[PDB]
Amino acid sequence: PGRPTVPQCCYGFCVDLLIKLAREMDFTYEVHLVADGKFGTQERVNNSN
Amino acid sequence: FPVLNIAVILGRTRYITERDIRSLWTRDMSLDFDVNVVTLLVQQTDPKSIITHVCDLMSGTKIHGVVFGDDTDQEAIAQILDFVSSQTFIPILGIHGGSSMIMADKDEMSTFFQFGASIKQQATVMLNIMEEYDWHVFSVITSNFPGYRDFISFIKTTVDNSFVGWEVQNYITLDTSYTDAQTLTQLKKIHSSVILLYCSKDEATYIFEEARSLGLMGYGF
Amino acid sequence: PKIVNIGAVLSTKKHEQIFREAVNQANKRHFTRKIQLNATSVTHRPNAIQMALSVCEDLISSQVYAILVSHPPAPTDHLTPTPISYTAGFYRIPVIGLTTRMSIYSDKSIHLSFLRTVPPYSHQALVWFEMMRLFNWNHVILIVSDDHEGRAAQKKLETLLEEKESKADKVLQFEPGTKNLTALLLEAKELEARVIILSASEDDATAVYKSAAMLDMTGAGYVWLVGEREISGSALRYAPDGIIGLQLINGKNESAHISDAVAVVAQAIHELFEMEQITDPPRGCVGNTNIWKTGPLFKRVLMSSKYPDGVTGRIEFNEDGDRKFAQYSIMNLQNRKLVQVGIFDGSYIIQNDRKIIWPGGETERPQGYQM
Amino acid sequence: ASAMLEKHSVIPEAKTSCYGQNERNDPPLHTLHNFMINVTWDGKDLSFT
Ligand SMILES: *[C@@H]1O[C@H](CO)[C@@H](O[C@@H]2O[C@H](CO)[C@@H](O)[C@H](O)[C@H]2NC(C)=O)[C@H](O)[C@H]1NC(C)=O
Repeated sequence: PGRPTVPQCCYGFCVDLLIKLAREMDFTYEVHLVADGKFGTQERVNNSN
Repeated sequence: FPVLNIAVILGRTRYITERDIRSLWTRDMSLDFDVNVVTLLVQQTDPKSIITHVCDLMSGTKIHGVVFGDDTDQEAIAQILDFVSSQTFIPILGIHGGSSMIMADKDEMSTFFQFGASIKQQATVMLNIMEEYDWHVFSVITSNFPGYRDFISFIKTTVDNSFVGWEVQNYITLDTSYTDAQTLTQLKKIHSSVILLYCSKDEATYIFEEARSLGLMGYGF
Repeated sequence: PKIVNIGAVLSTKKHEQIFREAVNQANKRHFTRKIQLNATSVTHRPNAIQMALSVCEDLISSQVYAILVSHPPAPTDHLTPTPISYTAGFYRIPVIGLTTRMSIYSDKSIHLSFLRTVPPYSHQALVWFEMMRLFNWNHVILIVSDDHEGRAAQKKLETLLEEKESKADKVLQFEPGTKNLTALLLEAKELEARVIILSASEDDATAVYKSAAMLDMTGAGYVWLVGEREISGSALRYAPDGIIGLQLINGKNESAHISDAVAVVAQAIHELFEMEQITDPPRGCVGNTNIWKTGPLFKRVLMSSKYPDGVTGRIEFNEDGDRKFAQYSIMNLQNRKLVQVGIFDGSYIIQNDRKIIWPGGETERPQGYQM
Repeated sequence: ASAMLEKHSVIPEAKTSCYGQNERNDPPLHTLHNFMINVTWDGKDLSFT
């Protein structure tokens, strides 16, 4: 109910793709899910707007 | 007890004496808090006259607070007194006319500030009028004085909410330095319902002359 | 011949004498019969709000057709010549600064009557883009103080980049007077780009280098580009090696800068005199609330006044009014001392014979993308 | 003043305005000019912008 960063295990199509790239691609990967619930969209920043 | 030191100045072409209101305010002033008042008046406004006089009264007596009164609406005046405020750090305010008239963004050091209002807000007032009868405003132009850049943003901020269906057609600047024509030919391009003006009355005078030639004076503008 | 007064505020009485001398030379330079020139000036006693009093009392009362101004030898705060631009503003009297290269008065919406020959610190970015252009690093980082100065520099450089695909990666804003600044650099390490450019005051710059050295930012594979102010003053004593730097040409000499402005102004007024219905600047501070109609016209002709030959160098002004084609001398920190690796004039850089220095001592250090 | 002076603050005089450049004996310490921007008078809501 209270949400705070948490270490988790994630497995996916996009993950298999990412590692496929990682073998194909030299770059090494560390993944953390975004805190924001939505991917997000450009929006007015309250008072800043 | 505290016996504060205060000064007020009435400048005018309309008849009243500071004395009249002096004693009045001290009577009204009397019960709420201690106050010591020196009143002075000067007939017509000048950068030199005002600066000299205010320094002349302030230095002689260690006044802590003052106000300003005038029967004139000159635009530059506010800034001048504001400039004095940045250096002095003495609170100042004004109750009528030009001092009450709006001024450019206040400096980091606090200045005198009664005339100023959020131009943005002022525009939102105007927008309320626009909301009732105005949509797709003909033009907003940063022609002269303070906030040419500043006014420009807010229109965007107003438009940015995108709560309703807002839009702009004309968005340019300029006036006096070259042929009015570069701005004018651009202005000819816009075809909209309400002209938005952010220029001084002096500029405006010329703008009036521009609009008649322009055809802005005609219905739908 | 009507002596057309001129007025000025200058550092010292000797420079006043220099002014009067140049003015007297003036009759020979621009047809003598058409105009008469008289010189008036002040030695700028440091009264914050009274010198201006006298400017109005004396100079406005003297109806000077124009005023010259220079930065005071004694240094108090910065951008002291704020009041005059406002005060003459009612007068609509052209002002010409000799020493004000600062960008604070760039805001012509309130500094409308204001003018100068030297380019501001913001315009230095013209060099950096050209510098960036040569070396082919599209990826950089910008560190600016938070004020009209830094933000203006950012706007200018970004505007330069706008013609290209906009390049805004890693802009970094810090606020002046801050001693603790290391935390931000820890954030800076994460960014891919390895080239850095910064603008700040000398006092702040000490703190910047002090904090940067702690995190070992200066190391090879990193590049530093900077403003004239940064290389100067206390900034040097705790400072790093192999960092590019800039110095405006002719900054040191005020009298030299002044002779040139007057010759240039002379073209503006003499040419201006021929035009019909000109009005004298408002006579007497008192009794006036109205502008001077001509001033904008004087500005319009003066945009095209041409005096490329000059003591200071070529002279032309853009729509903004800031000088054009300014020349800077690139500086290097070799052996913890300032040296000219090259000199920059016009739109093209020039390479002096001196060997290039970089962080780590490599002769050439082009690659900025370690990733 | 009742909100500043009465509430542990000193309301300093202007002191120096027309001479030299001495920084006016520095800025007044704890001047507290802008502590209140939303006040009333006679019950009038004269809160300020
Ligand atoms: C700034 O200009 C002054 C005056 O023109 C220069 O002072 C001269 O220096 C030269 C040195 O070669 C002397 O021969 C002259 O007697 C000095 N006064 C003159 C020329 O009348 C000064 O050198 C210039 N500043 C710099 C850094 O060059």
